[PDB]
Amino acid sequence: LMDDDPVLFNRQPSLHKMSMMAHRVKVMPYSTFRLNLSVTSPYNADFDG
Amino acid sequence: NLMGKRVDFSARTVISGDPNLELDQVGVPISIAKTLSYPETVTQYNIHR
Amino acid sequence: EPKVNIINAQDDEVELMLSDVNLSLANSLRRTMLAEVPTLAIDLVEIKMNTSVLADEFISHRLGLIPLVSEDVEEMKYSRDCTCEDYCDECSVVLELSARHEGEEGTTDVYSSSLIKVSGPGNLNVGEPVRRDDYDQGILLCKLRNHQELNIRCIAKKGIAKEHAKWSPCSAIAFEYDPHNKLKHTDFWFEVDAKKEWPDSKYATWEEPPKPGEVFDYKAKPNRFYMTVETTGSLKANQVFSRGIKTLQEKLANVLFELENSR
Amino acid sequence: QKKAMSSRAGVSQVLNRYTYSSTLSHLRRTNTPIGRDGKLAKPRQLHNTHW
Amino acid sequence: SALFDDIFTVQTVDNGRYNKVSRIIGISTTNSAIKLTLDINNEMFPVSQDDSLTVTLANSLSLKSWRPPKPTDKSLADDYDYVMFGTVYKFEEGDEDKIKVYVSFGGLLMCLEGGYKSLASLKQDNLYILIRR
Amino acid sequence: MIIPVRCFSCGKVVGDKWDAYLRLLEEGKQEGDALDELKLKRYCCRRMVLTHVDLIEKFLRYNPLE
Amino acid sequence: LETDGINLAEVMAVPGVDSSRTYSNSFVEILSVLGIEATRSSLYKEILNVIAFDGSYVNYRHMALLVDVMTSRGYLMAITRTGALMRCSF
Amino acid sequence: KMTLRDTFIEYEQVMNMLFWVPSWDGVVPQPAILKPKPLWTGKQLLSIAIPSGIHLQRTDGGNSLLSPKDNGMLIVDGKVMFGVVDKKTVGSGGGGLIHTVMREKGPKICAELFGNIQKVVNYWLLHNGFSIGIGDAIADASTMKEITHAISSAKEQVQEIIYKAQHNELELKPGMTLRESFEGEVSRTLNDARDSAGRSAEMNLKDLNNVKQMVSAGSKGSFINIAQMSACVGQQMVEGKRIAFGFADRSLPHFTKDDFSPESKGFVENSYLRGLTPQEFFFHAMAGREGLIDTAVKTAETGYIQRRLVKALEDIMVHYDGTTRNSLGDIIQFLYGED
Amino acid sequence: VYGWSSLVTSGVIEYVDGEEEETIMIAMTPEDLQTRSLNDTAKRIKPEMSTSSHHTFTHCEIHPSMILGVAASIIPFPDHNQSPRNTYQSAMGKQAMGVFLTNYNVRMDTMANILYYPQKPLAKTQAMEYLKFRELP
Amino acid sequence: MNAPDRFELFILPDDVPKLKITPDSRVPNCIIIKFEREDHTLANLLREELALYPDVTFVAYKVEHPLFANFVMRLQTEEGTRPKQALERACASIINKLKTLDHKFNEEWNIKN
Amino acid sequence: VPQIGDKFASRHGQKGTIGVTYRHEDMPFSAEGIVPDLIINPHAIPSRMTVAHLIECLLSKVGSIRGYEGDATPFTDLTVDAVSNLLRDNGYQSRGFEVMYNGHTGKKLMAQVFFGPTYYQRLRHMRFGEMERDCMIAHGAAGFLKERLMEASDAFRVHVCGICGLMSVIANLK
Ligand SMILES: [Mg+2]
Ligand SMILES: [Zn+2]
Ligand SMILES: [Zn+2]
Ligand SMILES: [Zn+2]
Repeated sequence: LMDDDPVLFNRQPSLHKMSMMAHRVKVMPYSTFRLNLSVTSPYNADFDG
Repeated sequence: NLMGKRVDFSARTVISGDPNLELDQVGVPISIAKTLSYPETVTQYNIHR
Repeated sequence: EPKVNIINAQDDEVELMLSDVNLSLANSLRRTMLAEVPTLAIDLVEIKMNTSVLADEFISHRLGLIPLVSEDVEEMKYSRDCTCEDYCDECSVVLELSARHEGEEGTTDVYSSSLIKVSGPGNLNVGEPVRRDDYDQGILLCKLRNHQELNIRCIAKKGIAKEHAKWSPCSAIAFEYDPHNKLKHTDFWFEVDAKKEWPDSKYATWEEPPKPGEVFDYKAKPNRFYMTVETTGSLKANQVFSRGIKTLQEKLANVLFELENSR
Repeated sequence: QKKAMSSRAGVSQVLNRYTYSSTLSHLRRTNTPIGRDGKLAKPRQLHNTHW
Repeated sequence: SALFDDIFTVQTVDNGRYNKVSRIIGISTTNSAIKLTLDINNEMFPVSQDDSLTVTLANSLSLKSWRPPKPTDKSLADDYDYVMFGTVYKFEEGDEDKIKVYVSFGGLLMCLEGGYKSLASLKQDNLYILIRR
Repeated sequence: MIIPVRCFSCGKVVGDKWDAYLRLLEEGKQEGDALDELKLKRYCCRRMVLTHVDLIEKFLRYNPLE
Repeated sequence: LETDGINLAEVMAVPGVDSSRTYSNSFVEILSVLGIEATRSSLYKEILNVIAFDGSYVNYRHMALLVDVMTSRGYLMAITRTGALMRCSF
Repeated sequence: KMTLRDTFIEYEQVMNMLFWVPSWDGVVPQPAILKPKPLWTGKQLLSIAIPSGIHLQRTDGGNSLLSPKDNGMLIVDGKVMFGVVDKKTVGSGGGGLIHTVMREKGPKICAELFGNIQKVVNYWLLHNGFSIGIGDAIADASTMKEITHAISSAKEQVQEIIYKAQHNELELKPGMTLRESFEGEVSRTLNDARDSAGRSAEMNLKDLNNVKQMVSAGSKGSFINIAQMSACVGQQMVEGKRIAFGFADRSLPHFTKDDFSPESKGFVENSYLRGLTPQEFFFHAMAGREGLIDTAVKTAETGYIQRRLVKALEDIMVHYDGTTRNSLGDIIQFLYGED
Repeated sequence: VYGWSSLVTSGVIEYVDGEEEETIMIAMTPEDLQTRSLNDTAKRIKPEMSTSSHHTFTHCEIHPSMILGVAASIIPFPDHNQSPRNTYQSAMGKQAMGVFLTNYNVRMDTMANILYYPQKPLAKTQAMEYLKFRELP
Repeated sequence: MNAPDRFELFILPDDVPKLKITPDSRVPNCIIIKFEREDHTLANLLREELALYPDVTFVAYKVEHPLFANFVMRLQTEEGTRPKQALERACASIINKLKTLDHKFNEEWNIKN
Repeated sequence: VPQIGDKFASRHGQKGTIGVTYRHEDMPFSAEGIVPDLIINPHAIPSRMTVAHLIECLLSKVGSIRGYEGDATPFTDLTVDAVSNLLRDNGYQSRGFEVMYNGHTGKKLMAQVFFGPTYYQRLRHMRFGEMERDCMIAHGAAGFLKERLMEASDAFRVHVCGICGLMSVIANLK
């Protein structure tokens, strides 16, 4: 998997159609997915685990 | 009743924020990137890389 | 143009005033002391036999944080700079520790003074653990009961605090400027009165307070920085300051050489 | 074991050992065996008598 | 050169809710019906009530990337103490000879009230305001 | 478990002052005075020394396995 | 007037009452009295009231589609719950 | 914080902030102040990140074009003329800057706007600083006295209502009994008291108060949070009523029988800063447990309803003739949305 | 030996269950036993206690902080928090890391987590004395 | 596993150059310099040293993401000079300042000895 | 060893994971050179109204300065003003605010920072269903539905005679 590769990304539950979206991959070290802050609100997610 | 196959086209893990990412970008660990794979067909343009 | 005034000077810490320099230069110098001053620290631990109640990685990590005398650490070379296989006498210091408790009573305390410098790049003055005095036992390493023994061989190498904090030669660097907030670099939170609700800086007497009728000086820039440097005993404070200046100079010289060679 | 049907489950649990306070909390726990005859919210409310 | 020039007396100085910005109101001494409501910086140009200010409005400082001006070069700003640059965002041609000019210097607002003869040349896009004393 | 070698926040060597701290507490000196006599100015070192629990003294009670 | 209980025809037949504007919140008897189109209008009104009580906004087209689905067959349809291979799979 | 009227940036910080914009064109704007020292306002460096050709007008509270309170918003050619930028502009509401850029430029420019604004604002906040402390929840002596006076007056009014009810001198609301009318009047009085105390606490707050900054920005918190932290927690609320008499005609054994005083049935005069008395603590715990249970059942009910709704309208699709038909081919709407 | 049972049998402390609490009058604190005849904004506001001219108390609480459980006794200043936060902290407390026992070396459990350098909290409560928290933090 | 080695934060691989230079054609006489295995310690010093020069019209630096030990700097001078020569001038000036500072500190310490 | 993604929590339900780790020189520092072990977001405070977190921080700072452990027992006579007076008697700001310097540049921060010790504990914990199908149906990407229904299932190619319809086909692709 490489940079700029479109990948589908989802949070459960997927109540609405933009709870699952296509993003562009950026490969970076360490063991957490990284997201922009502004897309956390449509995902209805926080970084508490 | 069915068993026997090797599918590794999905992943799930914890997330964190990153202000230095675009709205459509997602950070991916190197281990997760190596675990997943994309099948690309060899052409004349992409043969070298 | 730059001027240095030393306020207090002793073996482990130095408090001074730095004037006629830019703020970024002082901040970079402080960062250079904090991170990029090479010292000597234990980096490889070979445990021959351990019977204590502490884990092997526990005692190894505790051994890693022991300060070592790094006065002549400049003459040594990095591990990747040495063509010898693994490690040799010119790029590492070999120390050994052997402790045991005898008898059915009492508890034996293993300190850092038990560490003995088996070998090193002679006749350089490095490798010895730092002792406050001649009679001081030093850092408490472990505790042993009856029939409990510890036999460890350690290798000490040269590094910088960027790689791991155990090579950091400084503990805390106090750094401040503009005690009276003449430049208005900060806005003071208050409930009734800002002046009464905020303690005076310890250097408030070194600069005259502003007069009530004074107007703001928009062309003024920070010029005097009061800083106190404390060391862990691996290097004296004057040595730390000089080596930080030398490290920054070497970095700038390397950049200059790269620019010249780029043509 | 012959009467596993209608046998109350969860009475015995593996003792928690994550930390001392967790063990102490586990040793002082009470469980209410709902039997579909409750009114949902009513058994889950914090009553005044619990003072 | 200079599109407008006048001398104003400050009626009131309003510090308002800000510590660095004051909104002042001024009346031209040479002629009434010309009012100036301008937001200025306290630290850069402190002002007081009942002060005389020489106000000039121009379109260029000559006698697109910005640069720090060299000491060798000179401009109109050498003759004044407080120079600001901004964008004209409203030109209200109201009833009869009531004309309003609304200019925003980076969020600091200026409203000029006057007749057509004084404000005819001010129909520009960007303006420099120069205040002396 | 045992006294840490260095302060977590700043990095001052505090592992050599545990015995001195206990001995100072033996003479009935207050904890603040004992910390002051050890030249622990910043409160990071003060919380490093003050809040430590010497659990190893329990671990040494059990008979060794060899 | 707001009256507890539902009897639409008798209320509309009462003199002094505007029989052309009487409304009810029970759309079943609205269908039994007024008709299917009035039922669609009343059910849309009810769903809009429920949605907009708290102040939220939903586009009209979604609710229009929902009410049209619910009233497409000429009667109310509640939102509530062959192949040999599937027959043998069961 | 950056788009405030009295925010000025030095030249070097302006260059650093401008370089942080991926879409910057390399032309430094002229500073708002030229003499005696160049100075840029925060509005200029925010307008740097806004693409050109964007216009937006918003009027807040009937503000004039002169904008004495710096409210409203005016953006001309991708430049902010006046108005503090807050949730009313860069939020998710309709008609905002994001919506305008979406409708005007397109998805790519709208996506890049997020990154530009975030980078600029994050650098400025990194080199400016922001925090919150305990002192932000403390009111002065005068406001505390005012809050205490309001609470005491409300308690006296509640006592008067109790006295009127106990002598059959309370007006009966139509279609509802005397006891619930009395309870409703008491609840209304207590709610008005809490609102008044919180309002006084809100008008106390200085502009340097970090909680007030958060509330004004809209990022986190609201007026009720300030009211509960500084002035009064308020009446604890159970199943649409006050605290019921769990014991024999008394909420707790520490109260005498038939006690309708506000403290007896779950009114928390103290704020979170002051601390809660044990009875208030227990009542607050009861209210919190009820809220947790209600949320836990409501989420399940909504999930079931949503799943059933999706199952109902799964096979509805707009065809090429403009009609809206199901899988069977039956027409649901002759035109999608009637338009 | 004079202990808790000696206190109980001497008639100064007695046990009451939930059903007996219906018929007794309880005071929060000993200070509530004696009615006073101040005006400080820092302290909290106690109940007025003006429904009755005089109160005939039959029992007094030993300490209100004893109404909490073991998990809630770890929270410093629980009276200054919202109740859902207290519930969340109580739930998350069991997932913490610490020294569960001093004989962890000799035991063989499926999973065990041991912190290197536990420290007693700087802000403690009285109940922490009886939970051995300052000895096994 | 996913965390890179710590020594790579300062030890530069031989294949990757220490310093990379590209031009910027949007405005005249402007260059972009990529520094590897460096951070704010050198970056801020060089930037604010260059910002005081009369012939320097624009100087800035940034670190795109903290997990990568590299930064970038944009430098544009006037037509009379070139950005490179200004860069060596700044480096030499800082070297001289540090040398003077070290000499003065040594003298003061010897006096206080 | 703690790293990115590991969870920690205070004693008031303020759980959070590590986003990034900064070295000693990159952290903000007070006038005494003290750098924080943790930096937490202020926005977590006003929404949850955890005033006890701030009070515990203030009390811990006072206790560490004076050399004792504070008493945070609920339903006591302790007030915030008393702790503030105790802190102010020790030469610090009464509300716990401190003047902090930026790590990168050394310039003073405009806003003072709440700063002090606090008790933190490390936490232990280190499918394509129907709703995803509905979401992708709403997006209208039928190809992805086909791929999920085949690749994430037991799909396999089978050659069948068009006349007999039995399993009697031999195929040579080359
Ligand atoms: Mg979450
Ligand atoms: Zn070697
Ligand atoms: Zn320390
Ligand atoms: Zn066939």
